[PDB]
Amino acid sequence: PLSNGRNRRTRKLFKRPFRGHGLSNTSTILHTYKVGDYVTILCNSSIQHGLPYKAFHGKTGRVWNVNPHAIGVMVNKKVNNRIVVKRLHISPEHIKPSGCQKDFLERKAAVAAIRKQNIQLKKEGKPLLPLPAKRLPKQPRPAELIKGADIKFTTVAPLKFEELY
Amino acid sequence: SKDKNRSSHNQSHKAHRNGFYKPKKSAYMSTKGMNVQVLKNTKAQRKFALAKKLEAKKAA
Amino acid sequence: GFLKVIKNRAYFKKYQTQFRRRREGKTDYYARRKMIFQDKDKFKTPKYRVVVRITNKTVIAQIAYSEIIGDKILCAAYSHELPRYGVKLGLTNYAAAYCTGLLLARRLLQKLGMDKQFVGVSDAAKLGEDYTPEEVDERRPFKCILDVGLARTTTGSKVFAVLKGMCDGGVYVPHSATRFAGAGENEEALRSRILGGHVAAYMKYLSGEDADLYKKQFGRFIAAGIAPEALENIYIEAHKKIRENPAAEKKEHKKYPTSKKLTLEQRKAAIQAKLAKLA
Amino acid sequence: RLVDPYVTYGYPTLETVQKLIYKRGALKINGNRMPITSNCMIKKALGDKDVVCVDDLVHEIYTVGKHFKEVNNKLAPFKLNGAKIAEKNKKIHFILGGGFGNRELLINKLLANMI
Amino acid sequence: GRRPGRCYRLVRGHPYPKSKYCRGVPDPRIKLFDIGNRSAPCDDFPCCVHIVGLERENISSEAMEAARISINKNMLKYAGKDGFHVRIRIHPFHVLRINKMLLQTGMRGAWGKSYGSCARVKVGQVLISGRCKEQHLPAMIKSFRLACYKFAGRQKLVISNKWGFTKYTKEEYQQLKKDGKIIADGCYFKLATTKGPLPK
RNA sequence: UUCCACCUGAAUAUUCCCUUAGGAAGGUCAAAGUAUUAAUAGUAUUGAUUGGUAAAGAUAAUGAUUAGGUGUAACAUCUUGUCAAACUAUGAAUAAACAAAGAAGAAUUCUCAGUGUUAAAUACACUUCAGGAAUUUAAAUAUAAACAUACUUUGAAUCGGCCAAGUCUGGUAAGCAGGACUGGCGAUGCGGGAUGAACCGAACGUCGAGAUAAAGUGCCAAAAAGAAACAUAACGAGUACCACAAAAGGUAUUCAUUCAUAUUGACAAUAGGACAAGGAAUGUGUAACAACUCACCUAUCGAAUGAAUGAGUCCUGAAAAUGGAUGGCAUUAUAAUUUCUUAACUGAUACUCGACCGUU
RNA sequence: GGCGGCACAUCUGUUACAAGAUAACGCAGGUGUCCAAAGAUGAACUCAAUGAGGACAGAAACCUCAUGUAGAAUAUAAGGG
RNA sequence: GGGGUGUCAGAAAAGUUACCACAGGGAUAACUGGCUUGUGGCAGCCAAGCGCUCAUAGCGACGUUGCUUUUUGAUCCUUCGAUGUCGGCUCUUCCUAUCCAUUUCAAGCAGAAUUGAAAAAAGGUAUGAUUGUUCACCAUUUAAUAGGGAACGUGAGCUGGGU
RNA sequence: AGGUAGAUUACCUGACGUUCCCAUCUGUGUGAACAUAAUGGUACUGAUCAGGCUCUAAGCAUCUUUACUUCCGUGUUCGGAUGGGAACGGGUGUAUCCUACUUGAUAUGAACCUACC
Repeated sequence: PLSNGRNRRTRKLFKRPFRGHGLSNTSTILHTYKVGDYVTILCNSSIQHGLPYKAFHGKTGRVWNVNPHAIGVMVNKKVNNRIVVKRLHISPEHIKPSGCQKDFLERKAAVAAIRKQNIQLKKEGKPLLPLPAKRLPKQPRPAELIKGADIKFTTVAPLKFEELY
Repeated sequence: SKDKNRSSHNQSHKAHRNGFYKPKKSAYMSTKGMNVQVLKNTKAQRKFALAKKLEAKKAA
Repeated sequence: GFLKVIKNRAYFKKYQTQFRRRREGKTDYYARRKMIFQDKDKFKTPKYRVVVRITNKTVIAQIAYSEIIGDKILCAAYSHELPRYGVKLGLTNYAAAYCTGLLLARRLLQKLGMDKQFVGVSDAAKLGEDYTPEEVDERRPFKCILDVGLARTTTGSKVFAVLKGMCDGGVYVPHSATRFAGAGENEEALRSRILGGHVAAYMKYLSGEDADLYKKQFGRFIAAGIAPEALENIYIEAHKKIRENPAAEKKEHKKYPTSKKLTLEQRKAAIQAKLAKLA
Repeated sequence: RLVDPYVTYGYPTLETVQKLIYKRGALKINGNRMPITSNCMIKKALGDKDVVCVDDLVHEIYTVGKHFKEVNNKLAPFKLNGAKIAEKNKKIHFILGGGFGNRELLINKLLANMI
Repeated sequence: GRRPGRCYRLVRGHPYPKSKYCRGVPDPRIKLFDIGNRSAPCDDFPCCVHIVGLERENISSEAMEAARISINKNMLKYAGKDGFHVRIRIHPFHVLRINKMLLQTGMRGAWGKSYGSCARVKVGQVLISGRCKEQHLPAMIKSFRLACYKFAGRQKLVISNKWGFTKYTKEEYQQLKKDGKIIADGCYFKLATTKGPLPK
């Protein structure tokens, strides 16, 4: 039976990282958040004012508003049998940019790099390059031939038991 | 006459019959609570564009 | 014998160092993060500061705006370049602090091209009054914030002498006239310190007390022939000469290598040589 | 692997794909599970996928062609007969002598008795 | 007035050590954990045997002391005072609780009171280890078999091929000693290394 | 608490109550009525994260704890053995929440306005990526999904639950009390476990023919023949859940490992001595010296012997009240147990094919 | 059932199972208050402890240097900062 | 905003009924039965010692493993539109962990009297003072005057001393 | 090469010693005035006679620490699954995931803007 306090069961969640106490980076207060960005809510217990609720810790939300001191973050909360939208205003101390679209934003740039050359190759009449191939799960490896010149064999067999003591 | 106090049994099965209802797209596009200046800037342009659209209707 | 040395590995394993510059005693990170925090709804708009640092021999003023990559200096002005404007000696006075602050304002305004509508005050008669740049037509002045670092802000401190020069130079810096050389008496007390009256009253006081004491403190002033009465007038012309040409100024520098590292080969050889000697 | 205790599987041969499609083949047309009777019905469903008869159906499935996802989805799951599933019982892996898990090329023997 | 051993034999519940929240714990029966020639250097006693517990169970402090006494008396009789060193490798860090019931009493509204101490051992965990000379090895094996009658569950006697409580088998310890990597430390060994500042 | 067929089909969470045998909000459920629908996921993969559980640690912080060196009992210091639900550096597996192209499927070029930020902006922010015009374009993990998806209204019943477990807490323990996740029973019949609410297989319209599942193949009872062994002189063994058995002991038996004597001659036994070879000579023994005998040495006799450890099986440990329960008969180089061989066989309302009835 | 207790409004650590939720008359404790400063801000300083020195002065009075990651303090229970 | 409901989403509220009544409940206690066996009872393993010497004739500490349902607990599964709730008298049957009689072995068994153990439950196991008593404790007698079960056997079998 | 402002916050710390300073920085002289305190020690201001003594910075060490990699070790633990074995206790096999401590090798900073050399 736990209590119903605001910060119940937070001995280890709100504890600072080992050898990571005190003031934080200045990149935390210097990062530029724009509407539509992806951020991660991380309750920094060193700052007690404006501490987001512990249920939002580690959740990835989107920026929906930018205020002089706080950033409007929008997250989905699971309720009895539905999902509701929660709109928080969190200072930049308790949020962090998310890399959830890091790989996707590279693939976006890779296809746009090829598309840029395509509109130029079309003017010159040469064939235009194809878009990068889509990602696939690890495919069955094809048949390959292994040269016997630099090969060595090691027999694998069950091992005789030896008492550790 | 003691009774069982609590159980989460069958609760996840119940919650997934009619599965987790997602919010609609219009739930993410709400504007209440936005920046005061940004709302002031947006309203000024919308008023300007609408007033310019309406004078064209009068012209034609 | 009894040691109980608290420096064992258990001490260092849980030890957490401070920030590198705080560890060096050069940055007040608690106050810095207050002056670096631009409004989050002013996306990437620079928040300019004035970094006024006084060394043992010069006054350093720099206009900076913070970035994640590092602080970027928009413009800077030093008191070691004052002799170009006629201030040969005493480059850490209250007077040299004013000139450096004034020079930085004019140098910055010229860079931005706004040096013609923002002129501030020019006559030395109104040097001791509190002046703040105001709007010209509809154009606001250049705004900056003072960064004093690890300096106590007393009434007569020179960090506000630089700040006073900027305001007279046309650059708007928020302030109050309670930590100037006046903040008491009136503008004549502030004007005397800005023009070096305090400096050119100890030279004559020392002369009337002891000749050797005079040569002790102002030895390079007799060598340059700078009479105490000449100090007041040279600061008038320095302000005039600064306001007519502040546009900065114009090789291979002899580099001195210091020690250089040892490679892994020499380091291994040194250990083996020491081991071989022991046998 | 997650559903191993409930399925058995392996790698089919060409004959297994041939006999499965020829005897138990069916296509989902207009929401109806219509068995394969002619090449005209195959062309009407999968003709746009460059599949017109029952042999491209076999070839595309066996070789895993560029149109596998659309061709395989139209193929309704095969309803098979019963057969002696396991040596011990279907409560253990085929490796331990049981019935479920990956049989590799030995899935063909089970399908021969099941088609 | 002690409950039968079958009541507190299974490992149940979280560990319940003596702490600031668990007060009124009676003192454990066993106080000595090293017996025999405690100060014998690592070179006098090469033999090593163990009692290995093959059951996951609680071992009471009373059974620890009873085993310690039997080994002590049997060994002084056989191997003498300066012929063996036996060390007990389990400590009673777990406290068992008793719900003592005395119709002028409650039925089930109560919690246990501190009852005794025991060790939560696991399968393959060494319980008791010893070391003696070559001639006294039969004395150990006989006396260690008799000690197992005081424990519960299954125990097994293992004759280690290593040195006297070291981690090195007998020939490796022999060659490491002759090179100089082994330094005597009264009752154990110190490993010479090639780390730290060099001597002068 | 009064007729039939057909279709769908629950519940024991959460909040409030003078509430605890009861109510209301809400969840699950049904029926009606819609929408071309930024309105699919109890799944996996790839990418960036979150957590502090299992584990791990213990001169790494807190606390507990055995011993040994070295230097100045004590204190330092280097080791050593063992620990923590209310200790922790580190830290999984399983998980949680993101992204993988919806101001409506991309992108680019030109043109471009209103407010505000700004020192000023042509930077920047929001404005259907204000707006407008051309060109290009259906691409951006796997799988599934149009009787899909999103629902709206109205309303019923229910909120005594119980069981299982490669889970946990209180308790000595309980067919005890209380929980986390899931599957069940309740609400559920069928084939099997002899019998059984929950175990195993599998869920049901009326039927025919076949391959099957669990599990079985001496008879009751449908169906099996062969192979090897450890058992079985006993109410021993014999279908999990399951309806019981322990520590310990055995010159009982089988297999395996290790050591020693093993032949040119061990052990067992026979004869002499016991002062190649003999102990103050072993025991019996004479009051004791004596005599027999023992260890031991010769002679005799010619195949293995002695000791230890481990793993199976068997026996003892093993005593309750009506007469009785591998289900019964009965078996005993099995008709028991363990493992196999044979493209052997039997069998559900489940699967396949076919005929008919109904719902969509 | 009564007597007892309050698990009746309530907070902390743990049971508790590394998202959220989360039982027992499970475990160890706490609340019905306190504060014109113990609220707001600015500046200066560094704490517990130890070592070495200084008349009375000693194991504990005060002064000085050095080491000192908080081992102090922060109204209170505990946990965080 | 304050005054306040602490049963804290917030009635204004003392007992006793053995003279009692009603609607119900095995959602729930008092008796049997069932799971458990802490407690009660019985039986083992090891061997420090006791036993003049002698661990084991007879014992057996420190530990440790079981069995029983003849004690008392723990629980609340059956029974609340009722299973007549103690003991004694009477009578039958069952268990053996055997008190006697029968057959054996061991002893710290000379005889006698005893003590430990095995086969064996077909036969026996009493009379009374006090107490409702089960129990208990006394006086005898006997080959012995053993321990228990059967809804704590047995009330359309009695009795009604207890409750 | 040096100085100012920084961002990463030990590869940056701590102890033991070493190497320059030409500019710069530091240490350095003084107390009349602004200002300061019990003390010109600090903070403040005025200055330039001396100095690389310290600081700072560069390098040294079988240096503690910290940071990467191997190894530890597929050993701990773990998700799924029997009419699998065991009287219990606990522990397989199968399809999978897979730490930690330790030890060993390497490293002891990289890098941004402005000014001066």
